[PDB]
Amino acid sequence: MLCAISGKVPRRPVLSPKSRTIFEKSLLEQYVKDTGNDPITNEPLSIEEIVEIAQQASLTESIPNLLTSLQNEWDAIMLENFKLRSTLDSLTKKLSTVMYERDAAKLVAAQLLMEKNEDSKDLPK
Amino acid sequence: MLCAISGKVPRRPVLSPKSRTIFEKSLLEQYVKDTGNDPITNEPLSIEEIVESAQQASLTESIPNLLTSLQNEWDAIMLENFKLRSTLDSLTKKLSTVMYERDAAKLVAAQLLMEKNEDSKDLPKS
Amino acid sequence: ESAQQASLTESIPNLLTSLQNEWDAIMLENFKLRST
Amino acid sequence: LTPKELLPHDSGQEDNERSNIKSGKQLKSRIRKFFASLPSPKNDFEILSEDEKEEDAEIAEYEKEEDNFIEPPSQDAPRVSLVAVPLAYSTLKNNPQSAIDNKYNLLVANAINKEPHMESRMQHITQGRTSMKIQFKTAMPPTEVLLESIQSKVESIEQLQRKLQHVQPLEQQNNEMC
Amino acid sequence: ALYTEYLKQRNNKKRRTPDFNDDDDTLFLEEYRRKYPRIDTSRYIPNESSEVSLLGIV
Repeated sequence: MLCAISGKVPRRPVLSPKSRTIFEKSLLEQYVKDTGNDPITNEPLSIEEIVEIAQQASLTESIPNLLTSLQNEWDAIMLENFKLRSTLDSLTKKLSTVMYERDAAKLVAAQLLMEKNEDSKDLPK
Repeated sequence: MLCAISGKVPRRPVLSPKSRTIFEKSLLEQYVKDTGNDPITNEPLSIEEIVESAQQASLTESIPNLLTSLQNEWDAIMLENFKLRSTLDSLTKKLSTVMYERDAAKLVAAQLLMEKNEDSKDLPKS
Repeated sequence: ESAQQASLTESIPNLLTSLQNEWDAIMLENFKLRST
Repeated sequence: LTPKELLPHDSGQEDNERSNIKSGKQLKSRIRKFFASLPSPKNDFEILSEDEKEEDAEIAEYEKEEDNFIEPPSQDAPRVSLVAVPLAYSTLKNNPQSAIDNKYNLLVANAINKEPHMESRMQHITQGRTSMKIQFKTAMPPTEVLLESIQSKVESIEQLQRKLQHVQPLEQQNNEMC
Repeated sequence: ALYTEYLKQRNNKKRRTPDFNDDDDTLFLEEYRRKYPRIDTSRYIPNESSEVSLLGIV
């Protein structure tokens, strides 16, 4: 029901043979023209590999309002795209702060075991 | 703009109705008088089959080309989301393993600060 | 069973200014054509 | 025993081996992939782990080099860090499910803080004012370099479009007279 | 009706209108301006790569 590139209900769906995934003909072709690969599994796939695989028409309501409806949806999609990008840069940033403290803690463990090794020599004497 | 047989600019274009392709009239007529065929697909084609109203037209410029333009705007923006969604499943998968090895190591740091202080507490009393 | 249209250098306008002029020119012409 | 251009190849291989030990044991996060110096934030975060947060803040200020750099007597680490990584790995289906459930809770917490926002408003418009400075000056340069070239050929295009509207108007009155 | 009245339906020019130090709905407006500038620079970058050549062939 959903193309796993844009999430639209596909109007001319194509399936990849290297990985089980029904894509859209337009979006998969733009990816293959960039790099000859499958977007999910990164396997070598070509345009001739694709096998070209429910349609229900929207009936919105009972025309100048439909202009401002389109204006609002492109306005919302631009913000629903922007908010998902700043979330990606900050979760990678907060992952970076965890990577420094992971490597700093395993250096603090080196001096703490030395204090335990110095203590084990003193307990034996 | 070009003739598919020769490669020149045709001065009298005729389009065939078996394989749609803009051929020059004097070139394709000799091709048909040779054998009754269409040079691209080798299907049968006669001279009367080759062909050179009221609604006035205007040049293709930036309604229809505007609607196909906004398809290109959004189908490219849809690929921009995939660059984000695939990078999010890599950083969060690495964050799950980093926070797990942080949660598994901090229990050892809590025990080493116990053991190295208990061994200092044991040795100094003796 | 290719055409090239050079998009303008000042291509907001495709949402606002270009799209209103297309549905103005569709509306005024056909009404003038019914008057014709 | 007669070496010739071998001690130079051996000194280059010993120097290539020493650079491989210094590059690997410099820092784990700095060498892999990708901050401002702030001693006031390290003083404010003292009141957390409350011992390890100050150990990691001093490690971040040392690797980055209102900023003073003190101790690069920290990172000969390469044999002690290998024993520390192997000892911690021994202390660490069920663990894979507990990491996936905690990742979904952190993803729901990341989606809730973003939804509440959409102080902080003044920084986004200033980043836009930096963008409106950078992109529109880049736009006005790309437009005027285009308009010096395109508006000449727009007039080549639009005046030839005007020839079509007169060739069509002469065609209809001739077809009417035909 | 629009041609008989001769009046056109108004488009949204709010993105030109936005101003600093304003409320949460206008914070959505300024971030909309950032996404439009990144798209406008991307659209200008394609035209520069194409060159006049693309205007020449049409």
